[PDB]
Amino acid sequence: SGRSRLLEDFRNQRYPNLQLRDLANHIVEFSQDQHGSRFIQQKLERATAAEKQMVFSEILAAAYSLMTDVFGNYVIQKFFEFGTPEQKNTLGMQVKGHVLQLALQMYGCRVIQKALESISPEQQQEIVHELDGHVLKCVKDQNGNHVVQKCIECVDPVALQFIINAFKGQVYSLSTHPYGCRVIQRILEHCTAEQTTPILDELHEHTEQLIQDQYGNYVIQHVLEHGKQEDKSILINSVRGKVLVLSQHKFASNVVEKCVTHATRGERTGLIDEVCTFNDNALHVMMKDQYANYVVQKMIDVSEPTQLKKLMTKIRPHMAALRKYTYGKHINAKLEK
RNA sequence: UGUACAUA
Repeated sequence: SGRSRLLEDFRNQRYPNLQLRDLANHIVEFSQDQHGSRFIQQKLERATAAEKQMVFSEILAAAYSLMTDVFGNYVIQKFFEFGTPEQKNTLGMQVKGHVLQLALQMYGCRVIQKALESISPEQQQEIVHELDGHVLKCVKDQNGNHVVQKCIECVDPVALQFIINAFKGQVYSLSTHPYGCRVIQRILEHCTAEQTTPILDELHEHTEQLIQDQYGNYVIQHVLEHGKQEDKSILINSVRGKVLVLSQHKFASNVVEKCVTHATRGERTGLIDEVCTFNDNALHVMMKDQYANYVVQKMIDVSEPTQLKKLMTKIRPHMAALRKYTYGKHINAKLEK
């Protein structure tokens, strides 16, 4: 069966001045339609509390089905953003008992995220309690991980301890997971020092593997860009002596750049001198490499003058030849700009 | 000249 006459006429531009009240008895049908849903979304704000209640009445009967609908989920979200406190509370009761199922659903997870941004701390903690015992399942889920991230962003850290507890012994597995690595970073941004300490401790049991992992390299870079000095120095200690090799790696080259950027003055001198203070060809190998040439350029940018002079002494003899090299030519281009 | 992060 197909679209009602009213919906089809609306879609064919037959009612260019249509209003919400004209949709009586067809609100759910419009909400399940791409264009009908956009119409409701656009009209809900600027509408009168009386208009919203007729809309709210019809969706409420079908609230759960709309939360998981490709087009209806936006209408539910619109009531979390523009509804009265009572409407928001009534929607919370429709979510109650279904948080996990919605969090794992590709459209339901959008409703849960919007709710978390839109409701009181008390109402947030009702939602979070339903994820206790299902943390790892949600974190490793393509929809659920976004709900867990949003909880960490928006909810009092005290109520998040169950996530920290569930992550014990799982930090390497999650930091190397396409979805888990996102949640680890949210934890490092938003959780308390007592919560991040066991995460960081466990992280540091796996530094060398994480640095060269497809997803773990982002977690390591996060700590270098945002973490405490003590943790940055631990990380830098897994890179010293390894600059040449790691700079040639697609993933780890980015870690090397963050090490030289966020190091202390002395650590940065140590890492840069490793590849230019000895009489070896490390810097030349790096300049010609598809990834390490970016590391050389970063070292040029962050080097204090003493180290810049040392780099330039290694570079200058190769300048004329570098212009023909696929990646090396970018060193010459930088220095000739 | 270089890697993740989702709806019409």
